[PDB]
Amino acid sequence: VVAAFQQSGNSPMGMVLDAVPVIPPELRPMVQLDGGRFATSDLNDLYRRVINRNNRLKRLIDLGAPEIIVNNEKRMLQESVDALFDNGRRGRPVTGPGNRPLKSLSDLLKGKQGRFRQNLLGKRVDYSGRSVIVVGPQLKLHQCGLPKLMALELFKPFVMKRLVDLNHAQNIKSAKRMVERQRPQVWDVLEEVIA
Amino acid sequence: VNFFDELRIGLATAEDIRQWSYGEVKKPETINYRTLKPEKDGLFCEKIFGPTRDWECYCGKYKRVRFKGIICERCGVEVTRAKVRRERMGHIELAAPV
Amino acid sequence: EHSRDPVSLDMPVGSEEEAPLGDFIEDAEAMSAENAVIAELLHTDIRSVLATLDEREHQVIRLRFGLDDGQPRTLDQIGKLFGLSRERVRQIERDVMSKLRHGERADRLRSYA
Amino acid sequence: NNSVPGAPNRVSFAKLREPLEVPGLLDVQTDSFEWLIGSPRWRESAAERGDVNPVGGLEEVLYELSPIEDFSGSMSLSFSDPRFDDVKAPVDECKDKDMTYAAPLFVTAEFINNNTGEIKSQTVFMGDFPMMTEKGTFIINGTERVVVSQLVRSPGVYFDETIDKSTDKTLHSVKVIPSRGAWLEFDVDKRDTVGVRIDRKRRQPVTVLLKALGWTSEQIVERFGFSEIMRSTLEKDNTVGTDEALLDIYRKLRPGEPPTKESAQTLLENLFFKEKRYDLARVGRYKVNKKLGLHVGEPITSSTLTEEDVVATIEYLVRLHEGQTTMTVPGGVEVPVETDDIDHFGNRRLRTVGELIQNQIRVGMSRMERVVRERMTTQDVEAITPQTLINIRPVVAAIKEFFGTSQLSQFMDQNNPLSGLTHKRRLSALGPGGLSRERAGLEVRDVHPSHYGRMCPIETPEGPNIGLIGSLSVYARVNPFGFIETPYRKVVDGVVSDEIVYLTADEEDRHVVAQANSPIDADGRFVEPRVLVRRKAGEVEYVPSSEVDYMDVSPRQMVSVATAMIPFLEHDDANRALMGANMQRQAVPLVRSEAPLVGTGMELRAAIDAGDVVVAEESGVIEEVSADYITVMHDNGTRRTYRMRKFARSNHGTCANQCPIVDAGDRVEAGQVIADGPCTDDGEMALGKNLLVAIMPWEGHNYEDAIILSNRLVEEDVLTSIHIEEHEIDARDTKLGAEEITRDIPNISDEVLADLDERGIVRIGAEVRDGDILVGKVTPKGETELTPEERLLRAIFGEKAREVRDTSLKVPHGESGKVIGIRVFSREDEDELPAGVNELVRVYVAQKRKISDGDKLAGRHGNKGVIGKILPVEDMPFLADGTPVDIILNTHGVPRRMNIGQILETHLGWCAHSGWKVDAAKGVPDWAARLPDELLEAQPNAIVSTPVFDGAQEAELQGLLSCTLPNRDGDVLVDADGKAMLFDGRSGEPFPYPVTVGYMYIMKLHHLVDDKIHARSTGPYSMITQQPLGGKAQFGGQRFGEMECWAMQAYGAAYTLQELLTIKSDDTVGRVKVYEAIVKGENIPEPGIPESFKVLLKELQSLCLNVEVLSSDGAAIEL
Amino acid sequence: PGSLIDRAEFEAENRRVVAEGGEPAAGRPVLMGITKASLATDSWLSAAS
Ligand SMILES: [Zn+2]
Repeated sequence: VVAAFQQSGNSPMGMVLDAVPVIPPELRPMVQLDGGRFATSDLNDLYRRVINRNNRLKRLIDLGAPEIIVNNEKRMLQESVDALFDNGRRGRPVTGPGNRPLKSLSDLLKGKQGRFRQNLLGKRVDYSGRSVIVVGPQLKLHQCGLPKLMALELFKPFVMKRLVDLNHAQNIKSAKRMVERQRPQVWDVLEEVIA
Repeated sequence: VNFFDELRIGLATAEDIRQWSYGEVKKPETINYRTLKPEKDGLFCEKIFGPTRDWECYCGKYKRVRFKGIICERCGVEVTRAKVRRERMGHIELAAPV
Repeated sequence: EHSRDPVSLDMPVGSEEEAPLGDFIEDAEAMSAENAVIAELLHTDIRSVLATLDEREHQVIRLRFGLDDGQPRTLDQIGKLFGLSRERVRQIERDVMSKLRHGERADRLRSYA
Repeated sequence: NNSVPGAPNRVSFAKLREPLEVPGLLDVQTDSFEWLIGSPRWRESAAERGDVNPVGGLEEVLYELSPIEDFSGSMSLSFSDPRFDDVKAPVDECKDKDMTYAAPLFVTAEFINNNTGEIKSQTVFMGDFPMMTEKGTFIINGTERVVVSQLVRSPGVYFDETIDKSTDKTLHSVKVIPSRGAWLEFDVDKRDTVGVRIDRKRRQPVTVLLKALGWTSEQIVERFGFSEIMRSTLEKDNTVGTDEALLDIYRKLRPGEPPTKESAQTLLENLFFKEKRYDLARVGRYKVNKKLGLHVGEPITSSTLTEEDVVATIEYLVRLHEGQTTMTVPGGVEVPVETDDIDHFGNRRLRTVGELIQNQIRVGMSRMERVVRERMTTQDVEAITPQTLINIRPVVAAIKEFFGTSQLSQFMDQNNPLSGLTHKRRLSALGPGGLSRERAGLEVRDVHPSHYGRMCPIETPEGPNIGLIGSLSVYARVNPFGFIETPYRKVVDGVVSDEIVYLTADEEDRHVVAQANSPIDADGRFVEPRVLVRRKAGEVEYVPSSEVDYMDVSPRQMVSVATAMIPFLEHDDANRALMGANMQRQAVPLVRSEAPLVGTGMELRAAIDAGDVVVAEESGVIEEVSADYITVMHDNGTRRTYRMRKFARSNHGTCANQCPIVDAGDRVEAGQVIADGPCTDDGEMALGKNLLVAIMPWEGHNYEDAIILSNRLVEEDVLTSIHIEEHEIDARDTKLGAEEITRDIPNISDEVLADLDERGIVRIGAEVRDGDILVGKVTPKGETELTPEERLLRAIFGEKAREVRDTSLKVPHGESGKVIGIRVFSREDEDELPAGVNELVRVYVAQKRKISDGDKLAGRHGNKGVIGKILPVEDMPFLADGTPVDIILNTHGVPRRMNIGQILETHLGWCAHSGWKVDAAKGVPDWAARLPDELLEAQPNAIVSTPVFDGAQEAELQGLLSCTLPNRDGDVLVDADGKAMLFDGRSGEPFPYPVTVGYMYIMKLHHLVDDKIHARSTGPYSMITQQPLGGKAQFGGQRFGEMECWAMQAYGAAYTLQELLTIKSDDTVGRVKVYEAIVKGENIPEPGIPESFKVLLKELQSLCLNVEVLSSDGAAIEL
Repeated sequence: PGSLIDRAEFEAENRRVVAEGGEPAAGRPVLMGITKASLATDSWLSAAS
C-alpha cells in the first residue's frame, strides 16, 4: 500500500475531503407525475441532509458554543457524508419509506442495478421489432418474409423520403400523415424501397 | 474527435473539485412550491447548473434566442441549451474536513 | 395535495426486472421528429416562399415579427424605419397574407397549421 | 349416474364404480372463510366433525388479544362477540359501480375500572370487512380478487441430521421453530459441546441453560445418566451456580448491562413463557405434543413453550444420538425416535385464506392495541368510555394493505372457467412469509412420495416457478390444523368397506394402502393373494391380502381438476401431460362452443363448480325466457329472475356471455344448469372445437410443430373469438385550471370529429380505427409565446391562439372494433371518484378476431403449434367421399415427444363421430366382454368418455375401429387400422399409402399474433438514460444484449455494432442527425459518444475519483 | 518474489537487466484458472463489471 502511494507522485491527502461535488440535476431529476404527485431520487434527500448539517455547523461555529455540541455536529456531518457516498457500508442504513434503504451515490455503480452491470446487460435500440415465426418453405435461403405492417412501421423514413420524391406528398409532414393513415399509395413505395 | 488512447483514474483533491465545478450549492431548497422554478443557490439553481429551457433566462431579460454564451447580469444565468443542465457540476463547501 | 411525500424513483415498479420508476419516465419534450425535420423544413420553406414575395416585403416581415433580430417592429415603428405611415402597415400585411394563401405557397405551407 | 338433473348423456368406459363423488371443488376456498367469519353452517359442520370446542377465527384473534390492560392494573378493556351486518350492495352493483364488496362488523367492548369497579359496554364499529362472494372470490375496488393458499413449514420440532466429512460421525441437530419468538438449535458437534443457539447467538452448553432453569445437577445426573456424552458435558462445564448461569446467559444475550438475578429471570420469562413475545400456534403445540408424546390427554390451552418441553427435547436428542429406537417420558405414551423430513406433507401445513386474513387482522389489532394502551395510560380516567378509546384506523389500514399489495392476493385470471377454478385451488409455496426463488434450494421443487392424493405431481408452471406452485388433488380436503387429507375406504379383514375415512400423511405412513385398480371381487374379497401396496417411505411392494388396511377410492385421486380432463393421460409422458394441463388454462372462449366427442367425466363437474353457469336454485317451471333474463316460478308460488351478463369484459380481455339453454314452459329440477357461460356447451366445459385431423407431412408447411388449417375454419367462424379492450380518461383539476371534456377541439378538421357526439365522446356502435380520437378533452394552458410561423398563421387564418392544449384520448396503436359501451362517472351526480378528479369516462371497444397465421393452437396432450398456412378448401386433402380435412399435423413430432395419447384420442374421436355397432348376433366378442352393455352401439356423432387411468383399453379401440357405421353413401372410409386413402388436393391423385384420420379436440390459446407484433423506428425516449422507450402507441425498442454484442463481434462487423450502440440508442444529437440524413438525400454521419459513457464519467467523478481520458501525449481531452 | 508476471514482460525485463550485468531471476511456469487469468490481465474499466 505504502509503495503504491509512494510511486504515484501524488499525496494521500485526497482521502480527507474538503468539498464534495454534486451531480448535475438531470442525473437526479425531479419530475411531476400525473396528478401533481412529485417524484424525485433519494440523492436529493442525501444532499439536503449534507447541506443542512453543513449550514448548522457553520451557524454553530459563528455563534460559538461549548466544544461538545460542536463535536456532535461535526460527527453528524461526517455520518451524513458517509451515508451520501454509501448506505450500509457502515452502520445502520437510512430508510425513509417502509424501512427501505435509500439508493446511495455509489449504488448507481454496484449491484445488479449498478451502471456497470446494466451496461453489461446491453441497451435498447430503434429501428427494430419482433413477431412470431412461421416456417416458410417457398423462400430461398437468403430471404425472409416481413409482415407489411411491421415493414411499414420500420422502414418509415425511407418510405416517406421516396413518397415525397415521387410527388405523392407535398412535404415531410404530409408524408408522415399519409403513412400514419396508411393510404393505398404507400404500399407500392414500400415494396419499392426494400428491394 | 474520437482519439482516446488511454483512460486513467486518479484520486481527486479539493482543488480539483473547486476548479471542475461551476458554482457552490449554499442552500437545501430544491424547487419552489407554487411557481415550480429552481430557487437561488439551491440544488437545482440555474445560476449553478444551467437554464431549465433552452435559450431562456431565469428572469426573462435575455429570453430571446439570439443570445449565445451571454451571462445575464440581472440574474447571472448563462443562455444556452437545456442539455447543459445534464453536464455542469457543483460543489458543497464542507465546514470541516471529512 | 401539499401533504404527500414525493415518490422515490428508485422504487421497483411492476416487478418488471425490478427496474426503477425513473426508467419509465419519458423525457416529455424535445421530440426528435418534430424539431428534426418538421420545424427546420418549415423554416427553410418559409425562407424560400417569403423570399419569393417582394424582397422589400420580406424585409418588412423580418422586422415585423423578428425572423432575424427579433424586436417585432410595430406599425408606426416599421413605418418610421421605412419612412411610411403607421396606417400603411395594415394594408401591407393584408397584401402579404393574401399572397401567402395562393399559388405554390399554399401548396407548400398547407401543413404546419 | 349423472348427479346433476339435466346432464347430457355420455356413456363412459368406466369399469370401476367410484364409491365417493367428487366434493365441492371450491370447498377449500369457501370453508376457510366460513370458519374465519364464523357462521352457523361452519359451526354445525364442525360439531358434526367432532370438534369439541368450536371457536371462530375472528373470535380466536380478538379473544386471545383480550383483556388489554395497563401495567398499573387500574385499567383493563375487553371486547368479544364479533357479529357482522348485511352487505352494503349486491355483487353486481359493487362490480359495476367500482365499489368494494364488504360488510361492517361490530364487537361489544366491555370497559372496567378496577378502582371503581364500574362497567361500560356498547357496540364498537370496526370498519368494513371484504366479504367473499359465493364464487369464493373478493371484489376489491370492482376487480375480482383471489387469495391463494400458501404452503409453509408448520411450527414444531425437527430433528435433522448431518454427517461429518472428516470424522464421518453422525451429528444430530434439533431445531424448534415457533410461529413467533426465539429459535432453539440443540446441536451435537464433534467437540461434544451440546449447546443451545438462542436467536442465532453464540453456542452455550445445554447443561448451563438447564441448570439456569432451576434444574438441579443431581437431577441432570439421574435423568441423563443413561447418556454418556451428555454426562461428560455436564462434568466439563466450568461455570456453576444458578446466579452465575443466569448472569452468563444475560451477558451472552445482552452483554454490557447490569447483571442481576431478577433481570435475567425476567428476560428468560419474557423470551420463552410470555404469551405476547413468544407463541406457538395451536397447530405447533399439537404437533410438539404428538412428537414428544406429552400432554396428550387434554385439549391444548397453553400455547407457549415450557421447561418440560425443553428437557424432553434434550432427552430425545441424546436418545437419538445413542441410537435408541423409541423413548418414554413420564405422563406420556411410547413414541418412535427418528429424524424428521422437512418436505413431508406431515410437516408442511396449508394456511388458507382464513389463516392469512387472521394473521393480517391480528397484526392490525396488535398495532391498535398498542395505541389504545398508550391513550388509556395518558387520557383521563373519570369520563373515559371505550368508544373514545378504540382507534379503528390501523386495522382497516392493515386489511386494505393486505388486499391491495399482498403477493398472495392476485387478480383472478379469467381466460375461461377452468383457469379461474384452477387459480382458486392453487398451492403457492412462495410469497410473504415463505421462501424466495433465489434462496430456495432446488430440492424443495421435486416430488415427494407424500404428495400422492394431496398435491398433483403434474400440473405446475413451466417457467422458473416450477415445483413452488401446485394444486389440490380432486378428492383432497384440508384439516382444521391445515394439513391436507385424502379419503381411504378401510378394509377390515380382507373385505373392502363402503364407509371411508380421511387420513393425513402420518396416519397414512403408519398403514398399508392398496391401489384402486386392484382386482376386487363383487363381495369385496381380494382375488389376488398379492395386492400391490404403497407403504411408509414411498415403498411399493406386494403384500398378502390380509395385511392390507386401506384402499384408495378412485384411480383419479392423484390428479388435479385440470389434469383430470386429459383423455388417455396414462399414455402421455409426464412433461407432455404437464404442458397440456398448463395449456388447457390458456384457451380463449370462442363465439360458439362445442363439447368434445371424447372427454373424461370431469367436464360437467368442473363447469358446474366453476360458477360461470347459472344453475337453478330451486325446482320450478320457467315462465318466460329471453336473451337477457329468465324467470322461473317456484312450486311455492314465488318467482325468481336470473339476470345473465352478456358481452361483459373479463379480467384478461375476453368476453363472458351467458346464453339460456332452456325454453318457456319447461320444468327445471333444482341444481340444473339454466344458461351456459363462456367455454360451455349445455352445461359442460368446452374449450375448443372438433376438427378432422390428418397426420402426415404436407409440403413442409407443417414442418417442426407448425400447423396447416383449412380456410373453411376461417369462413365458417369455427375458431372466431371476441376480445374487448377497455380505455379510460379522466378530467382532473389542475392549478392552472380545470380540465374538461368537450366536442370542440383546437384546430382539428370536422371530419375527424364527426363520430363524436354532443358531449364529446364517441357514439356507441361507431367503428373506431387506429389512432382515432375516442374522447375529446381540452387541458388548461399557461403562457407560451408561439413560434414565428405558427403565430403568423394564427393571425392570418383568424384562428386565435387557442391556448388550451390537446390531450384527447385516442385508440392506441393496433386497436380497432366497434364501441359496444361507454360508462361515464361524474362528481356532479354524486359519484365516488379519487380526490382531484371530477369526470371519469371509460370506453369499451370490442374486436372480433378470426384465426390467422401466427396464432397458437393446441390439443389437450401438450402439442402446441403455430398456424403455418391456411390453405383454400380446395387444396386440402379430402376423403374418398369428398370431405376435406380441417387440419394437418406432422408425424415427426408424435413419437419423439412420446404422447401417443394424441393418436389414441384421434382414433376414438373418429369412432365416436362415425358411430359403431358391435356385432352381437353370435355373441359379444372376446374384446367386448368388459364393455358396458350400453356401449355396444352408438349413433353417429355420439358423445363418449374415457376417465383418466380407467378408460378404453387398446383392445377396445382396435375392436371399435372395425365396427364403425358407414356413411350416408354406404361406404366405410377408414380401414381396420384407422387409416384412410386420401386424395391430393393439388395433384388430384390418391396418396400412395393410407393416412391416419380422425376427429381431434383443438383449442385456441391466448398467444395471439396481433398482440405479439411490435415495430419501432423513432418514438419517445427515456429521461435519465435517454434510451428508446415508450408505450404501445410507440412500441419500445428491442434490447440488444451482450450475447448479441458477442455474436456481432465474432462476425467482425465493427460498424454495425457501433451504430446499434451509439447512433440509434444513446447519441442525443446523432439520432437527430441520422434521421435528418435519411429523410434527406445525404449520407449517414459519423456516430458520436454515447450518453451512457458521459453519464458514467459524471457519476464516477461525483465520487471524488478524478477520471480523465488522455491521448498518447497524456493531454486531457474534453467530453 | 512469488508474484505472477507475464512471460513476455518477465523475459524482456530479465534480458534488459542482464544486459547490464544484473543477475538473472529464476522462475517456473504456472497455470491458473480462467477467472484469475481474466482478473490479472484486464482493464479496471472491464474489471469493475
Ligand atoms: Zn436574466
